[PDB]
Amino acid sequence: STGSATTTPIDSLDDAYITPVQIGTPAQTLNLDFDTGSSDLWVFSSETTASEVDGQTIYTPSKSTTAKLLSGATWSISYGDGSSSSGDVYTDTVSVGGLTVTGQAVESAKKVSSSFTEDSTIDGLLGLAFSTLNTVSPTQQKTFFDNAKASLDSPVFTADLGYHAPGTYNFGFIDTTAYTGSITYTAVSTKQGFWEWTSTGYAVGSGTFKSTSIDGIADTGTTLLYLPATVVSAYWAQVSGAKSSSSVGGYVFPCSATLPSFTFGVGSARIVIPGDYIDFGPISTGSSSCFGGIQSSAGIGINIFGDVALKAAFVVFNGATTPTLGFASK
Repeated sequence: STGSATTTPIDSLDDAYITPVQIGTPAQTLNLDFDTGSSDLWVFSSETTASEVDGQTIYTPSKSTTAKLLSGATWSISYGDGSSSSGDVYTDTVSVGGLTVTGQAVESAKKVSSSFTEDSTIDGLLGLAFSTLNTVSPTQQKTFFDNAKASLDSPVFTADLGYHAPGTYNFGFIDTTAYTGSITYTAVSTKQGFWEWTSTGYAVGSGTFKSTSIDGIADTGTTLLYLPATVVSAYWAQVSGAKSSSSVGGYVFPCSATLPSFTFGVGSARIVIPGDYIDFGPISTGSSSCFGGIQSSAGIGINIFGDVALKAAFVVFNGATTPTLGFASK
């Protein structure tokens, strides 16, 4: 089997991407944030504290003839951005772009943090990291991809995120028309539960490539590119007037600037992030100070190849017995 679904930016800055997901019978379609940095499929629901729902579409398991309470199971998650959610668990039928999993754990939110409530466009998350990170207790549950894998034509999914435009998540096949050149594959460590890999270096604009190992995670659920302070300083030094602002919480730059590209290495291959991908707009409405899309990972504890990086590539998440990651230009 295969699946193919369009993923759409939630706003003009590509702060996140939403993908429609069918849950239950009859189908209830929710727009979920596909997150290769976590492993829970959780949704706003009829059980979510009413004051914490503001415009989201909810899953109502009592209206689904295939929903079954997973007795005794609870979940609770906290994300790197400080947001969180928790609740109980149903199993139900879940379909993404024509690919159907029966008995998928659908984690129903009883509580969500303010960041989730305030974002009307995201109805929940669909985790695509390794199932070892799944938070369901006392019986850990499998991700949608893990459940689908054996049925897929090939045990892979691909992320093709757009810049200020829709893109695609495919399951079970590689669309050879979706990228240019070749796909370069690179080793993955699953020891922390993430799609963790090592970039071979970077360049700033038309500058020379610096060969250096950068361990990080491929994370579709993180907006920005978070890299070591040395790398980030070298990038922003090429933008007149750019500075790190402790008050704002990162590097800012004059909105009048033209940003240089940023290249990262994948083995001997190179992925170029155009300068415009690194512009996240005014820090506040009407400001001439703009927020940078490349930020320091210092104090995150890990480097994160988030959407800023991934959207410059066609990315293969290869879930074979020994997982790997593939990157192509597009």
